[PDB]
Amino acid sequence: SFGPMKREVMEFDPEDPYKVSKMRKLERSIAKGYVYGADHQAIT
Amino acid sequence: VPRVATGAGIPTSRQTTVMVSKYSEKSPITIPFEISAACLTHLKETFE
Repeated sequence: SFGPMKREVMEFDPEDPYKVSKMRKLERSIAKGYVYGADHQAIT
Repeated sequence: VPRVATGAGIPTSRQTTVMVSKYSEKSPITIPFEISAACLTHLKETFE
């Protein structure tokens, strides 16, 4: 019973595709004070 | 201006207005700084 309760936390949270990547953008700019260049649909 | 003139026939240079605008100069610097994805992986994958 504990198995699928670790599962259905994972398989029911994500609404954004690479949800970890936006969490990387949060967990850098909080450590580093609003880093520029976070939001880019482009590749430089 | 420090004004002075004199003389009997010595020509008297008139008073002087001096305004000088002197600009500043920019020099934007940059040091690069590297953090690896393997460094950022351990905070953000939460192993056992």
